[PDB]
Order: sequence, then structure tokens, then C-alpha cells
Amino acid sequence: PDKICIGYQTNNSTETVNTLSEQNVPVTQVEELVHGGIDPILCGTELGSPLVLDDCSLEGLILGNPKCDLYLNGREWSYIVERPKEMEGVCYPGSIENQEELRSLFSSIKKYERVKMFDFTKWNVTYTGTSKACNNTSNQGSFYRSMRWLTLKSGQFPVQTDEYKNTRDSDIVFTWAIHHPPTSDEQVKLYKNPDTLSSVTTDEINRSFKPNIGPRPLVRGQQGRMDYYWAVLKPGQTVKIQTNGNLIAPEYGHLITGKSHGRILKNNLPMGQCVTECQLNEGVMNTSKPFQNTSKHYIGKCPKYIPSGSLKLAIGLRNVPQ
Amino acid sequence: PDKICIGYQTNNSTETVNTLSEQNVPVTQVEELVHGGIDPILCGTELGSPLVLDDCSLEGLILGNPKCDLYLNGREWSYIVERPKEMEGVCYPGSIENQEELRSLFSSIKKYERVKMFDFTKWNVTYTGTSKACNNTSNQGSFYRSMRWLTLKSGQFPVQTDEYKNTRDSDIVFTWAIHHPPTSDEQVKLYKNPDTLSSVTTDEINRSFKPNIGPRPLVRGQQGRMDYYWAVLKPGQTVKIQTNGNLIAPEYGHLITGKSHGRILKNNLPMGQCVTECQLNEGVMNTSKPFQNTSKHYIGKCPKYIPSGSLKLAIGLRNVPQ
Amino acid sequence: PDKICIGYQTNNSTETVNTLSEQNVPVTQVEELVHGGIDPILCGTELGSPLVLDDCSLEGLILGNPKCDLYLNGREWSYIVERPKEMEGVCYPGSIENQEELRSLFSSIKKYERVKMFDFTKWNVTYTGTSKACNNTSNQGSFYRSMRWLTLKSGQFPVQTDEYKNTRDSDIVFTWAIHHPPTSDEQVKLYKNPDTLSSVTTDEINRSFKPNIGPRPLVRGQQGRMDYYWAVLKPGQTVKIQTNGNLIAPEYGHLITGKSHGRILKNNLPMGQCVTECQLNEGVMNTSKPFQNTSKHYIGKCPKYIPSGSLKLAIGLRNVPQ
Amino acid sequence: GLFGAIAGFIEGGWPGLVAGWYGFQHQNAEIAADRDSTQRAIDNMQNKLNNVIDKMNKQFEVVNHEFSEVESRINMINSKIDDQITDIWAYNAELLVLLENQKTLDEHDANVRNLHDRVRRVLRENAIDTGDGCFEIDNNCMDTIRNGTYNHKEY
Amino acid sequence: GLFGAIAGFIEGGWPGLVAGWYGFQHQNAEIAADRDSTQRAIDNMQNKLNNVIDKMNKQFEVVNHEFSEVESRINMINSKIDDQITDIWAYNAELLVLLENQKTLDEHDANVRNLHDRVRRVLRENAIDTGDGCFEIDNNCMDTIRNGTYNHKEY
Amino acid sequence: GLFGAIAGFIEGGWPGLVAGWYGFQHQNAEIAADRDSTQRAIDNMQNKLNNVIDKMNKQFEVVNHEFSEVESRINMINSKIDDQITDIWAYNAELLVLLENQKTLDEHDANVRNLHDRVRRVLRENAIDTGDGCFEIDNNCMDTIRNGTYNHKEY
Ligand SMILES: *[C@@H]1O[C@H](CO)[C@@H](O[C@@H]2O[C@H](CO)[C@@H](O)[C@H](O)[C@H]2NC(C)=O)[C@H](O)[C@H]1NC(C)=O
Ligand SMILES: *[C@@H]1O[C@H](CO)[C@@H](O[C@@H]2O[C@H](CO)[C@@H](O)[C@H](O)[C@H]2NC(C)=O)[C@H](O)[C@H]1NC(C)=O
Ligand SMILES: *[C@@H]1O[C@H](CO)[C@@H](O[C@@H]2O[C@H](CO)[C@@H](O)[C@H](O)[C@H]2NC(C)=O)[C@H](O)[C@H]1NC(C)=O
Ligand SMILES: *[C@@H]1O[C@H](CO)[C@@H](O)[C@H](O)[C@H]1NC(C)=O
Ligand SMILES: *[C@@H]1O[C@H](CO)[C@@H](O)[C@H](O)[C@H]1NC(C)=O
Ligand SMILES: *[C@@H]1O[C@H](CO)[C@@H](O)[C@H](O)[C@H]1NC(C)=O
Ligand SMILES: *[C@@H]1O[C@H](CO)[C@@H](O)[C@H](O)[C@H]1NC(C)=O
Ligand SMILES: *[C@@H]1O[C@H](CO)[C@@H](O)[C@H](O)[C@H]1NC(C)=O
Ligand SMILES: *[C@@H]1O[C@H](CO)[C@@H](O)[C@H](O)[C@H]1NC(C)=O
Repeated sequence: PDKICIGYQTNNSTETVNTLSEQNVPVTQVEELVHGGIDPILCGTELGSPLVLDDCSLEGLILGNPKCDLYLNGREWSYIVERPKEMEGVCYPGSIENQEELRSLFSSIKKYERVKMFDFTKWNVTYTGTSKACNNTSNQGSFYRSMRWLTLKSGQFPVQTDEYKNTRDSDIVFTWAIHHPPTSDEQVKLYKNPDTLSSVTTDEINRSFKPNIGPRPLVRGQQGRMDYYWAVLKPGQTVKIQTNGNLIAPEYGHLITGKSHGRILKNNLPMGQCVTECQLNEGVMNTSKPFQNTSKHYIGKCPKYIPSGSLKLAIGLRNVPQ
Repeated sequence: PDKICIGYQTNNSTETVNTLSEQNVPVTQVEELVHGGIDPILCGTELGSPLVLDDCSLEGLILGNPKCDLYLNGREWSYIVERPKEMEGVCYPGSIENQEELRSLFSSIKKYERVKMFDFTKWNVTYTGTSKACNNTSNQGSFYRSMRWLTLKSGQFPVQTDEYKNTRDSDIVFTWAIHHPPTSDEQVKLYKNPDTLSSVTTDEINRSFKPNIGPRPLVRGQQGRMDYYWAVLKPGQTVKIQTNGNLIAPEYGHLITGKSHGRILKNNLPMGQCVTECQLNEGVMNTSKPFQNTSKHYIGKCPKYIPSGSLKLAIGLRNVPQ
Repeated sequence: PDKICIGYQTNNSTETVNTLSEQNVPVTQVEELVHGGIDPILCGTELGSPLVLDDCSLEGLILGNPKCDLYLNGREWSYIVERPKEMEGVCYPGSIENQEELRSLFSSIKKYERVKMFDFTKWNVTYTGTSKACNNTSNQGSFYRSMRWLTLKSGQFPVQTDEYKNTRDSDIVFTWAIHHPPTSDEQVKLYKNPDTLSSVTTDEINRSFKPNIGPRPLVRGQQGRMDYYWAVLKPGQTVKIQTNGNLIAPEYGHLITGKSHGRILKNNLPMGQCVTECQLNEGVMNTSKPFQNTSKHYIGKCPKYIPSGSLKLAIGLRNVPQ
Repeated sequence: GLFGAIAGFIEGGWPGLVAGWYGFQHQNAEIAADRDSTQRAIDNMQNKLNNVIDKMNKQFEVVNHEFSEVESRINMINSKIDDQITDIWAYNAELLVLLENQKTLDEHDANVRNLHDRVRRVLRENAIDTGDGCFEIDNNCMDTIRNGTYNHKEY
Repeated sequence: GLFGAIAGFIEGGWPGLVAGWYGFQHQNAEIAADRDSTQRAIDNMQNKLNNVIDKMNKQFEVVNHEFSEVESRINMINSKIDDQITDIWAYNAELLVLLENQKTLDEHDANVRNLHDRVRRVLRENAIDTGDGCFEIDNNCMDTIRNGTYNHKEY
Repeated sequence: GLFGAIAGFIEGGWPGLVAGWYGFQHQNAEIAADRDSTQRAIDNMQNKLNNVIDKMNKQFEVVNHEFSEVESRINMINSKIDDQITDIWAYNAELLVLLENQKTLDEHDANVRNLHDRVRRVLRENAIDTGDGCFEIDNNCMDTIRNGTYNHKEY
């Protein structure tokens, strides 16, 4: 007798999927939704190549530390990498006010180049000061490239003042500092005035500073201590300096332009010659899968982060042996 | 032969819905879930009508700028609107400390009315000072209505002091400032003392201020600069002022009461005579639909924001032609 | 004639469940997902028993208020409870800078014990000062146990200085303060110097302070006022004090170790002898249910918070009477 | 569809049927909608629509905050909260509509299949299933089939 | 229901059936639950319940922070995070229960329909479907139908 | 399964069927997949997969922020946002896969049942349902049944 029958597929697939009602259900076809791997390498994005730092920290590159003379010509980047180790930043002992903000602002911008703000040739005080705390690469007593240490000239320190106006059609970031001598002699030897008034003023900010003579614990073989500061001069605005001692005056400022990825990654990954869509602190990635399990913190077009190692979606039907 | 059949509806509806398995499925009846339109108008809520500002900013209405004499009688509001243009706030060059907080606090409260704290009739110094920086509507040299500029009287400035206690059963917001003369002569002409000590103290706060003589870049044809401050005096508390020069002393404070919507909107929308349930920076809205696509930032009872322009829910069945 | 039939269960269960398409559907078996109750008691966790405070606040236990002599021996805790009432903290009128951070830091740590930093036996000034503002339990004029009030000795106050280094292999939290006399006589009677310079410096921080003579409103029958401060000394670091008057110098610091739950609860719950998995400000809880409706703020392993009082999941089928 | 009635063995719908969704069309000597199944379907699609509107009905007022030039981080932290909550709701709103649309179309598909089955069950041996939603066999007898009172023992 | 068995063509349930959900009630010369379908149903409603409890099982400790009078914004920013995350979970918790309740009731509806079908398939031509979940035709033969061993070729 | 075809009344599948999911195996005088139902199934499982990928496709760049020793609270507030949003997505991602897997298996179960029904409906009185997905009755006639052109009036 002639017969006809309806039936379904089965194969030697060992792939299982979970449902809400049952665990590990055999199926014919499956799709993995989670990319599990990474390539542990630093690649460039569509904005360009990153700025890798293994010798100098970012706050040292801004202040112009004398061991960071490589970066005086200026750099542009897609993102910034810092090696997680002992990096050369602030040479002379002291704290930077709003340090986390300064690093955030400077990483946000694409390009920076140096610009001379103040000419110390006309100034009637000595500006050639150096320190053993701020050694150059040859271990010679030097100082910051972007700021000058103002001391007395011919046994006097008169009230100095000078102006600089921004007409570059772009913002400028500049830094200064207040030196606090340890002893009374240092104050009279360096600046000659027991009490001094220093101030930095623009069209928006109005800031004044006083020293206070008193020794500190040794940090880098120095009984003294500094208080570092920074500001932003907008296009058309005017900055004006005024002191009679106790200022590390700005000589150079940083002309900043464009937008970066606004990121400082912290890894020991090797810099490779490659272009990428997605970049992580853990590595690089290119996949069609909707999910990934390496990190939630990424830059560029990347899959969604979930902590699961594997998620299987059923495409085919239940795998039923005959 | 007699027969009976079961069948379903079809109509000339061109409405389609999406599913997870199929795109654009014809159906008989549909419901739109996203309201796409707005009425670009400013209406009042259940708390009352808003305070629209097109001449004066909020920090100028607090300080009592002499071009903002319309608002001396006092105002109450549901919410505040500021026109996005050049608004008259602080007349004399300087910064307000915690400006974002002051504006936040003042917008949070429903009603404000002025109260005289300090009587300068008994004070033994001149309090009638004016400035070309703070012009009135007639372009006459005037000053802030809520604060007085204290200068020397009969070629002297003695140490002044006075007290005010809050017994109104409500908080008071008051402002003061420290003037920083440009030259040494201005300090000796105005106040007569080369160095002065000013301080403002209550039961909770203890604040002291020093001037520092040094010229600034011109802002509004003025070489000088001020540093503005504010505080809140609780019911029963006592504020006491003390100076020998270099203070813009408080004459009036702001008695604050109730809760507003706590909002400063920024739009050029026309003020209309209407009551509303929901108000946006983009306009007004009244609908039965669960979703809306104009803004996530709203005030009052409003539908949920999604970026989708249209979401269609299937009510009827699949539309199948015969 | 012989027959066979297929049928389903029904019982006298009055339990109903909601679906998306229908309200209150009778069913045979149900599971409640929301635990509605709490046991209003304070129990200890796996980290240990908590520190309950009904007499002294946390900032008073740090400063060493003379009515808080019970806690000089030192305490460790799982979490901290503060009674919501009038608690004895700062005795002498004044504000603590970064108070919210200090309380946050101190609650984060598990254990604390006192350590003597500075020996005032060798110091050439009187350190035995007391105040009626800072009464002890017997209402005798006393002072803070962790800080000393430095006044003149034999009608003089020379420039004092001393050093302390941390070699305990753990962080130390210490507090100081600056006294601001009301009148000119008080400054010359107590310290003998019309103007004084005080400063506290470590390997990381550099801080200096000036007094300013001016009376304040009475707070605790005292015309004077203090400005309280704190810092953290890391293992190996060195703190050094220096003044010629106007400092409440640190005698003792707090040696801190481990991690707590990092929590200050605010309730009037009775302290019970019990161990618990989950602890709330509202009480204690042990259930198999996935949800709870008492609070979102909890410590330990607890069910998820939803505002619903009851959620019923259908286990059985629709309850259909015959 | 799952139940294979709508656009299945009943290939086409009836444009003559305006009164409701599901209905009867006979041919005897001498078109109307079944009020039992159609009313019970309307109840489910009014309660569903209301529940969707109710789940989204809860409001929170998202204020705009002002930040200074030195408050870059707390400004970025605030913008993250607003951008990341809106993404979750945009997902939920879009996903719920795709899930319930699929169920609604399949629920309508089942209502026809059930109405075809309960007519086949009452008629028993008397009629024959053509296989296109029809049954080859008085206006009273056709009316007794509609309201489900037809006694097969009579015929 | 979708499958139209529970409160459909089988109008009422059996209060005599206490041992399980689905069962057999016969009438011969001389009531019990089917252990195959009922045990497989209990497995699905224990694994479902556990998965619902597991998906909600992850905990995070939401600390209460203190803020000064000049820290109004960061206080408002913190309260927004807590109020907006709780709304998403309140939605998810409420929505998941409405979705799975509907499926559970329809899953039970399908289990009866399948148990009615597999008995109709084994009996073949010997019995006649009454149309109220019954089949007009020894205790062994009734027992061979229960466990699905009945040979229609014998009769 | 709900529709009780796959691992139901058709106990086992065919390893010989490699061309598609659902197919026909006959036995006459003298195995192949149905291209109508199988192609329509592949369309639904390509559009479903794409929609799942699309709903998760939206990206936001979560920056790492630096905080000082005196910025403990705003650091804790920032870590809460990141930890609590990831939990909601981890829930959604995991829950969506468990819900759609259950529907996919039951959708395949329905496709077989519908293909078994439409063959039973075209053959009518000529064949007899064995009750194991088979029908006891030329290669043209078997081919006319496959593409659904078989005229029962001829036989
Ligand atoms: C992300 O998930 C992956 C995949 O489960 C894990 O990485 C490894 O993946 C390879 C296959 O590519 C496996 O053979 C290894 O066994 C996996 N590792 C382990 C420890 O099992 C990994 O666990 C996850 N990655 C991260 C960074 O969490
Ligand atoms: C919100 O969505 C609406 C509706 O899609 C868009 O506004 C317009 O709506 C009208 C109908 O009321 C359409 O005729 C227009 O074509 C729509 N505009 C556009 C540009 O297509 C609008 O895109 C959305 N509104 C906002 C503010 O995003
Ligand atoms: C949490 O929900 C519970 C349960 O609905 C509420 O507390 C009470 O629970 C008991 C049973 O244990 C009921 O008899 C009471 O009627 C419930 N109280 C009320 C006011 O109805 C309670 O409303 C909720 N708890 C909190 C703190 O919100
Ligand atoms: C700087 O160099 C001098 C010798 O040139 C050396 O004595 C000193 O230790 C150096 N400073 C540091 C910080 O290494
Ligand atoms: C000193 O420098 C100032 C500018 O800083 C200048 O104006 C002045 O002429 C200089 N002194 C002399 C004596 O030239
Ligand atoms: C104030 O008015 C005077 C003349 O009365 C004018 O010279 C000056 O420019 C005005 N100030 C401003 C800021 O416009
Ligand atoms: C000066 O003013 C003070 C109050 O500010 C007052 O006490 C004093 O009597 C006044 N001077 C004279 C000479 O009256
Ligand atoms: C401290 O005690 C004295 C008497 O010994 C008393 O006069 C004073 O009021 C007390 N201080 C406080 C704040 O109670
Ligand atoms: C005063 O105290 C200092 C340390 O603070 C000490 O060095 C000095 O010897 C003391 N004065 C005298 C006269 O001993």
C-alpha cells in the first residue's frame, strides 16, 4: 500500500540552548552572540594615532619638565596612553590645584603647540634660576621650560608688571606657581623682601597669593615647597602678571585646538601599525556579534558589554534522534 | 446543498505594524503610541504663572542691578524663563562665588520680598557711592539697590560694626562684595587705609577678607574689580558686619518662602494666557498617548520620552484580501 | 456503553493572578514573590556587631569631646548607627571643613585606636587650657582629649616647632583648629602677639593659617569662634607643626585599619543579640522571596526592592468550577 | 501564523463583514458576526492597551543643571545618567511593541481556529469539513449553530 | 484560552482529581492523574520559578550620602540615579509577571489539548469524539489507554 | 512542545533530510524538503536575529574619571551609575534569549503541525491518519500532494 508522511530534520550537532522552562535543550542550528576574545594591541582610530607615554606623565608635559624636551615641538592624538609605572611629572615638590580637571581638559583637545606669552629680556630681575630637584636628562641643575624662577637683580627686587593679549583665534592654557622658602634667609637672599604680594588677573578671574616662611619635610632633598596653579585665556582676553617676589611666572602657554576622544588609557600594550573601529584598555576587536565580555569602558563603535562568557540563540528546531 | 462557513474581517486600511519576525505586516485596526507635535507657547501650571525675563538675568535681580528696578516690589512664580540673549546681571566687573548654586537655590523657592537689614543713617561713614559701570536706565552713574559702597567721611574711616537678627519666621538671602582698587592712591582716597580687614560672621559661618592693590585689564572701562559673595540667614540666627574699609555692605536681604517647580528654562517662546498639565522648553502638550519625542526635560504630568517618531500597536488582526 | 474522558483539576482556592489581557484570573496554585514584613531590630552581620551611638555623634568621637571619654580605648564595628536626636559632637563653636568626607572616611574603616603624636612636656608654652563651652560629664571646664590649646608662658610666646613620623604600617587621621579671638585684649592675653602665623605641612600637603580679631554672635556663651581641619598621614610620611600663637595643636591621632560596611544608619531600633544576612534602617529580614517593599537602601545579601505590596506568579492552571 | 487559520486554510477574509472581526457566512434556500468570541477579543485588546499605557505612566522631572569650567567631571557624570536611562526606555518601548504585536496577530489566529473547531464539534457526523473553513450539511437550524444550541440527534 | 481546551470544549474541571493537574475519568462495567504529562509540567514550573528568582538575585549596596547646603546639585544628581533605576526594576518586575502568567495559563491549556489528541490518535476508528473531552467506545484495556499501549488492531 | 508535533506524535526526526527543516518521505511503487514552509521559516529566523542585533546596536562611550582623596562621594556616585546600568543590560540580554528560544522551538513545532494539517485537508476521505505523522492512501500524484495541487475528486 502507497503511503506519504511529514517529518523534520535531525543532525549530529552537540549544541544546546537554555529556555525559561528547561536547561540545555539540544537544537540543530545555533548562533553565538558573545565574542570572547581580544587582540592585545594598541591601534589608531579614524581621528588618527594615539600619544603613548612611557617616560613622562601628562602634567609634566604641560609644566614642561626638563626631562620631557622631546614634546616641546607639540603633538596631536586620537587618544592618550600612560604606562602604569613611575612617570616624571612635577619635579619640584608641591601640589597642582584642580589636577584631575587640568588632565581632563588637556586630554579632551586634539592638538597643542607652544606660544611665547612673556618676554623676560625687558624685565629688571634675574630669570635664570635652576634647582637640583628639577635635573635635566644629563643630571644638570635645570628648571621648567614653560615657567621662569624670578630672583633679585643687583641686590634689589622692585614691583614688576607686564601684559599679554590672546589674538591667535584659539584658547591658551598656562601655568604659574608660588614658592614658599623654608628659612627667613632664603626669602631675603632670593627675593630680598620679608613679605611679598603676587597676583594673576584676567577679564574673568582675579587671584592674589602670599608666601609664608616655614620649613617642610624633605621630599626631593628640598626643605622648600611650591603651590602650582593653571588658567585658560580665551581669544581676545588679556592676562596681566604683577609681583615683588615669590612667583614662578609663565614664559610659554599651550595653544589648544579641536576635539580628541577625551581619554587617558592605563595599559602596557604594544603600539601596533593598524586601523580599528573599537579600542579597549584590554585590546582591539572587530566582530559581527552583538555582545562582548572584556570591558564596559571602550572607545568607538563596539558591541554591548555583558558579564556572560557565552549566550546561544536557537535558530533551528529541537534535535530529536530517530 | 446547504452549507455554513467561518471567516474573518478585511478592510481598505493601509496601516502596517512591525513584529520581531516580520517587517510591515498589514492589519485592520492600529493605535499610534507616539504624539509627534507640540504647541510652541509658554502656559501657566497649577502652581501659577511663570516669571519671564527678557531684560534682566536672575543674578542681577538678586544683586538689585539699577536697570532692574521693576522687580523691587517682589515676585512669585511656578517656574522661571530666561531669554537666550545678552542680559543685564552683574554691572561692576567681578565673579559670584557658587553662582550655579545661588541661581539653583533662588529658582527652587516660590516667592521673594525685600527686607531692610542694616540702617546706614547711624553709620559714621559715607554710603552714597556710585559708578559709571553700574548705570541706571537714564544712563546716570548709580549702584546696586541691595548693597552700599562704604567710603571715608571727613578724611577718616574708623572700624565700623553693626548687628541684624532674623525674626521673620523665614530664611533671608543677602549678598556682599570686596572691592580691589587698581592703584595705591584709590585705596587712600576711597578708604584712607593702605591695608583693611573686613569680615561677615553668623552662628554657623565665620568669613574674613583682605584687599590687594594691583591694576586689572579693563572690563567695563574700570581698572578695578570686585569679588561677590552670598549667604543664607535662618530664622532666629544673627548676622554681624565689621570693616575698616573695602566692603560693599548689605543694606537689603531677600525673604524667601514656599517651593516652586525649581526650574530656569531657556527659550524665545511667546507667553500665552492658558493653563497646562505638561510644559517643555520646546512648548506645551495635552494627549492620551503614552509616548512623546520632543524632549526628555519636562515639568508636570507628561508622557514618556523616546527618540522614535512613530510606534504602532496592533489592535486588529492581519489584513488579508479575498 | 463504556466511555473514557480527559479532564483537569479544580479546588476551593480564592487566589487570583493578573495577566496583560485580563484582571484577577482564578488559578489553582500561586507563589507570592514580595515579602511584606520586617522585624524592627538591629542585628550583627558576618563582619561583627555594629557601633550604636545614643550619647555622642561621630565627629565628637573623632575630636575627642570630653563627654565622650568612654570611646578613648578604641572600637571596631560592622556598621555605625546614630540616634536621630540632639548628639554631642563639636563643643567649641565652629565648622569642620569637608565634614561629610571625614564622616564618610571614618565609617569606611573597620577599627580605630588612639596614638600619641606630639609630646607637649618639651614645648616651651602652656598647653593646659580649658573652656566652659567644652564641659566634661561633671560640668567642669575641660577641653578636647586629642588636641591642646597653646597659650603664652612667662608673658611670652616664641616660635614653636616639632616633627612626628608615621612608622605604624597604617594610616593616621588627626585634627587641628585655628582660634579667632573676639577682642584685641584676648589676642594679647592668650598668645601675646597681635598677628600670628600657624602652618601644618606633610610630604603632600602645605597649609598656612592667619587669625582675624573681630567679635561674633554668641553660640554657647562664647564671643569667640574656631575653624576645625583634618588630614591623613600615610605610612612612612612626616607631619611637622609650626606656630607663634592661634593653633589648637594635635596631641593624638587615630590609627585606622581594615574595611567596614561603610555605613551610618539613622534609626531608634533596639540593639538585639542576633546574626543576620540582610540589615535595613527599618529592620532585619530572612526570606526565599525575590522581592521586598520596605527600602532600596540595605546592607548584605537581600531581595530586590519594588514599591508593589504583592506580586502573584501563576504556577497552576485556570480554576474552572464544574 | 502559528495556528494556521488566518491566511492559512481560510485563504481570504470577507469585506462584507463590517460588524466585527470573526463571523458566519452561510448559503441555504433563503453574513453576520459571532458576538461571544468577538466581544471577548475586544475585552482583551482594551485591557492590553490600558496595561501598556499604565506601565509607562510613571513620571520623574529631569532638571537641567548648570556647571562651571572647573566642574567638567560632574557635568559629564550627569549627562551619562540622562543618556543611559533614555537608551533603556527606548529599548523597552520598542521591544514591548514588537513582542505584543506578534502575540496579538497569533491570538486573533487562534480565535478563528477555536470558532471553526466548536462548530465542527456541535455538528458532529451531519456535516463534512471542506478544508477551506466551510461545512457542507432551516434559518432556525443555521441560527441554532451560530449561538451553539444545534442538537445533532434531531438530524 | 489560545488552545481552547481549558474552559473551552471541556467546560468544567474535576474536584475529585487531587493527585495532579491533568487526569482520566472513565465509566465501564466495574478517577486518576496521568503521571507522564503532569510530572513534565511540574518540571517546567519549578525551572521557570527558579529562573525568575535567579534573574533578580544579583545585589548592589546603595549607600546614603551626606551633602552640605552648597552641594545642592550633586545631591539632586544622586537622588535622580536611585529614583530612575528603581522605576526600571519596578517596570521589569511587574511586566515579567504579566507576560509569564499569560504563557503559563496557555501552556496548561496546551497540555490538556495534547493529552486529548494522543488518546484520540491511539484509539483511532474504535471510539467517537463526543466533543466535550470524552470518547464513547476491560479495566486492562482502559489501563492500556492511560499508559498509551492500546492496540486498536485487537478490536 | 505546545503544538505537540516535534517529539510528540511524530516521535523522531529524519537524518536523511539535509536540504531543509521540514520535508516529505513517501513509499510507493518506485525524501525531499517542502520549499514553501521552510523558506518562510528561514525569513522569520533571519529577521528575528537582525532585530536582536539592532536593539543592542546603540553605543555610548563610558569615560573613566579621576578623583582626589577629598572626592570620595562623587567617585562612589559615579561607580554606582556604571554598576547599576550594566546589571539592567545583563538582565535584558539574558532574559530576551530565554524568552525567544522558547518561542523559536514552539514556532518550529507549529510549522510541522500546520504542514501535517494542510496535507490531511487536501487528501480528505482518500487517506487515513495513522497517528505518527503518516497517511496510508503515481509519482505525479505524490508530487501534486507536495505542492498542494492534489484533486481528491479524481480519486
Ligand atoms: C570572556 O569570555 C571568554 C569566553 O568564555 C573567556 O576567555 C577564554 O575564551 C577561550 C576561547 O576563546 C576559552 O578557551 C577560555 O577557556 C576562556 N577563558 C577562561 C578563563 O575560561 C573569558 O573568561 C572572558 N574574558 C574576560 C576578560 O573576562
Ligand atoms: C517627533 O516626531 C514627529 C512625527 O514623526 C516629527 O515632527 C513632524 O510631524 C509631522 C506630523 O505631525 C510630520 O508631517 C513631519 O514630517 C514631522 N517632521 C519631520 C522632520 O519629519 C519630528 O521629527 C519629531 N520631533 C522632534 C522635535 O524631534
Ligand atoms: C509593604 O507591603 C506590605 C504588605 O502589603 C505592607 O505591610 C502590611 O502587611 C500586612 C501583612 O503582613 C498587612 O496586613 C497590612 O495591611 C500591610 N500594611 C498596610 C498599610 O496595608 C506595607 O504597606 C508595605 N511596607 C512598607 C514599609 O511600605
Ligand atoms: C640631581 O643631580 C645631582 C647631581 O648632578 C644629584 O646629586 C641629585 O641627587 C639629582 N637629583 C635627583 C632627584 O636625582
Ligand atoms: C622695569 O620693568 C618695567 C616693566 O616690567 C618697565 O616698565 C620699567 O621701565 C623697567 N625699569 C626701568 C628703570 O626701566
Ligand atoms: C554709562 O553712562 C556714561 C555716560 O552717562 C557713559 O559714558 C558710559 O559708557 C556708560 N556705561 C556703559 C557701560 O554703557
Ligand atoms: C560710630 O558707629 C558705631 C556703630 O557702627 C556707633 O556705636 C558709634 O557710636 C559711632 N560713633 C560715634 C562717635 O558716635
Ligand atoms: C558648663 O558648666 C558651667 C558651670 O560649671 C555652666 O555655667 C555652663 O552653662 C555649662 N555650659 C553648657 C554649654 O551647658
Ligand atoms: C623650645 O622648644 C623647642 C622645640 O619646640 C626646642 O628646640 C628649644 O630648645 C626650646 N627652648 C629652649 C630655650 O630650650
